[PDB]
Amino acid sequence: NHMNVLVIVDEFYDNKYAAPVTDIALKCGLPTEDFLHPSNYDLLRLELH
Amino acid sequence: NHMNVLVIVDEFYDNKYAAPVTDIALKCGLPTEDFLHPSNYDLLRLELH
Amino acid sequence: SLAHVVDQAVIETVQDTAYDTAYPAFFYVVEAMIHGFEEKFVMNVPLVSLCINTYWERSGRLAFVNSFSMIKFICRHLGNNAISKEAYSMYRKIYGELIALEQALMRLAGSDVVGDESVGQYVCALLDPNLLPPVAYTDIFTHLLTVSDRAPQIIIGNEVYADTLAAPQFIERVGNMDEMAAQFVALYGYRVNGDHDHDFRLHLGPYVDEGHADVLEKIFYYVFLPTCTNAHMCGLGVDFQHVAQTLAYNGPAFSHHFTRDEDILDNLENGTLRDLLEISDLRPTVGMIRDLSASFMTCPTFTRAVRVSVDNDVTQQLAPNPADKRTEQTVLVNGLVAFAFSERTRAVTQCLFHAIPFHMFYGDPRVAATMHQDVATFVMRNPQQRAVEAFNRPEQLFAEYREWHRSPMGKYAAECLPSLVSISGMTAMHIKMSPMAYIAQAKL
Amino acid sequence: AYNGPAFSHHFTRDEDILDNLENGTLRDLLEISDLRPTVGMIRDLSASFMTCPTFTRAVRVSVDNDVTQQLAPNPADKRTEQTVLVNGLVAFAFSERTRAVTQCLFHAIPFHMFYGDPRVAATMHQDVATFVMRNPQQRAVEAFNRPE
Amino acid sequence: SLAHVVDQAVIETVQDTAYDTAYPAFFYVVEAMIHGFEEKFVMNVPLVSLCINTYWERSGRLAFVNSFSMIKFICRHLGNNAISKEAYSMYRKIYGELI
Amino acid sequence: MARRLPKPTLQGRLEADFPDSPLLPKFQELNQNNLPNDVFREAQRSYLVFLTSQFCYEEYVQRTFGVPRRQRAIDKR
Amino acid sequence: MARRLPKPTLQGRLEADFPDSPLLPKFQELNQNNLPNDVFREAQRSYLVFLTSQFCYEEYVQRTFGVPRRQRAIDKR
Repeated sequence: NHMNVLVIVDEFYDNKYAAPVTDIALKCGLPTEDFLHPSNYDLLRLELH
Repeated sequence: NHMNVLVIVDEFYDNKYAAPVTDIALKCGLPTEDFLHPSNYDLLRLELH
Repeated sequence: SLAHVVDQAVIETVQDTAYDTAYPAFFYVVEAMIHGFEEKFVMNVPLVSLCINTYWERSGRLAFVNSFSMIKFICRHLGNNAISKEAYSMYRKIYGELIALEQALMRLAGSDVVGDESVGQYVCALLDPNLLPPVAYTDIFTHLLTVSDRAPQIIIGNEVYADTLAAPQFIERVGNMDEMAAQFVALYGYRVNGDHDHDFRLHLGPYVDEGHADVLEKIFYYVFLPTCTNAHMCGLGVDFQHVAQTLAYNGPAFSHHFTRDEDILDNLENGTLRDLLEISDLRPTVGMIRDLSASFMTCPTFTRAVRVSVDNDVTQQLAPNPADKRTEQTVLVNGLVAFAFSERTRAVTQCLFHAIPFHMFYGDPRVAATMHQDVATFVMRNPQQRAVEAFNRPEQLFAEYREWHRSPMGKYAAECLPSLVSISGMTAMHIKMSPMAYIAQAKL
Repeated sequence: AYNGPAFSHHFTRDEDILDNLENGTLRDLLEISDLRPTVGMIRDLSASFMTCPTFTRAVRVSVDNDVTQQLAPNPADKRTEQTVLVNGLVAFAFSERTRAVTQCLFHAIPFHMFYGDPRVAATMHQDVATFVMRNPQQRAVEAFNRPE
Repeated sequence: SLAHVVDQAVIETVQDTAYDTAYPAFFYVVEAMIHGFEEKFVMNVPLVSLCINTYWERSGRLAFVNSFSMIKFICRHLGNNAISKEAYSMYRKIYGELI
Repeated sequence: MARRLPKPTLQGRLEADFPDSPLLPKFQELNQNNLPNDVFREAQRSYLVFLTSQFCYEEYVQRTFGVPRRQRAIDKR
Repeated sequence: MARRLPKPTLQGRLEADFPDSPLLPKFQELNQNNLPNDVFREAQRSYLVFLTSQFCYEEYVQRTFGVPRRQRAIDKR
């Protein structure tokens, strides 16, 4: 609602704990063979296209 | 008919909306392999001599 | 058949400017203050000439790499005598390379057209005018509302914006500086007697149609700078009235006694301005700082953020969801992106500036952790966020999926080499993966 | 000629120009280049106005081809033709700061295959430039479109 | 069996002059007053001296590459101690190339 | 939810002490009808910013006019 | 005459100015007579340009000629 970006940055970064990580953050950090190894079934489940 | 060149430039370039491109201006764009490919049969039809 | 005008040594020069832990913050404030107008920069030509001269001779580096408009200004005029001749060449090679990549993309674009419009819009995201560059000082938004066929909805806070006719009721134009001579007091009284919180109004100067359309600014912000810095830059918010209270409440500014041409550091009273000048190691004359004080009338009140949301082209539009037919983006209004600050610099600089995370190239944990204590304690208490891909930015500002530049772009740019072949690779990744773009690829 | 320092008989020949030049095209034109010529040099340039020719023109020379290449059904196909620019010069691309100064005195004529260039002719005319901005595929020199 | 008289550096110089954004426009006025007459170049030589000299000093680039007549006149009429040798060698080698 | 930034440290009450200028009588017009004294000094500071910037812009406009012909014809003789 | 480039920015009043040129009485031969104001003013400015250019070429002609042997022979004593 409000225009002020100062409080936008502050209230998101005021008090934080263990922080979420997205899917493609981990889809871009693995090498080829470790990705294609069948121990990351999550990532191979969600890269169909 | 009239001698002044500035009128000739401005009257041609003032309100033109479209750009026609000639034959050889399209022939010089293409590489050899696509030029011989039969997708382009309009341009290839007129390279007889 | 592109040949790179630019050279490797100038890219190493830009890289050395990118990792400068002694970057002069006063020049950075001046950069924030002109904000990309021709007339405002002709207000301040001899100051920035002194700035570039002294920073180029004192160490082998140049400032003002950051903002594109200051680059185009320095390339366009002044030059010649005031700055050193070698320091002009870096800027010339940057601007020439930015020109040459455009004809490279145009040659990769086809000569043939679908209908009236050109097909380079479908081939390259850079050539595509639906995309917007991050820093906006000219009114790109109304122009994009005109030219874009597919519905370009603009979000300002709560309020949508989709009609050109709404341009008075949602946008306040900034008048030209000579014209606003009657309305200076009405511009100023809005600060005291108007609330800028939940304003929903955007104060913007006039757009300029001059040349090169939009391709150059896009290739400069999205190709050259993320490569040359390893993408270590963040968005900046500026509190302008505090900057005016620094410069204008100065002792020589009141002074009938103190002359036009003297060293301000001889006769300053102790303050944040003196400390900024000494850390920035540059003695300015009084008339320069009075010009920078005079520029406050026309410059805007505060920084803002804007969401741009444009429907896809007809090649890739197919989706079961209406919300997934449309691709979303951010534009920073009256703010500027940022190299890393020094730790000593953030003691007086914090009263002027604040951090903004932005899209993947311009959202960085180290620079934003430099600007705030909260971001610093966050990144310290959680070091895994130190990489660009993991770092969590607000939903109020940022979303990874609904964008043009995703995470692997930034991951490529972080470990990117300063070679110009990497410039070519960064350019080559911008192909839209469209069916007719595959024809364009099959040609070459 | 109309400058004033070149006008006044009282002012000395050898002296620099910019100590007395008033706001106008000479101040901007020299301030772009930061060139200080002496006043009598500008006087000798002002002396050129006697045999200074009139406006630039375009003249088309149409000749028959070679006699080895003479064979054709059409006699008009035999001629090959070329347009020579009379009293005019060829030039590089202008700056945009210098455009507002040079616009008073100079105008573009794209007339030859090597000399018909979009980035150079785009600076000189706003019409050519806006035409380029509307469809950017004109930026090719081979596809660039000139008056008939 | 030709041997070239111009090296790659002077071609780089001329290419740089081509791609100059800040080419001094006042030179064109000079060219407009010259317009390919011998006698008027002999009249206006102490101005083209200063023009060539100052643009050679401000950048490594050189001036007056536009018309053949100007380069012909600079190769012919100068021949003096005053104009810098390095600038003169460029025009000399270009005319030697055409020869 | 309005916490923008604090003031950068500067000299207190400089314009009351140091100058005697044309800015002083226009400064005399300013009044404190409602606001607290610290907020009054803040708005006073912004108003002094506004006045000094007015004056510097006017001096620049005076500089922009340049040099006339007839004055040079008078004195340079 | 159909389309001309716009007139270059120049300072005016070079005719009625303080410096006095010997060409000025011959310039008094031209009169408005038929013409409107602005046309005649710019036409007479162009005519003064032609006069000053003629004067410059005449002075250059007199300048170029050289120095006689007899004057340098008198320059002994």
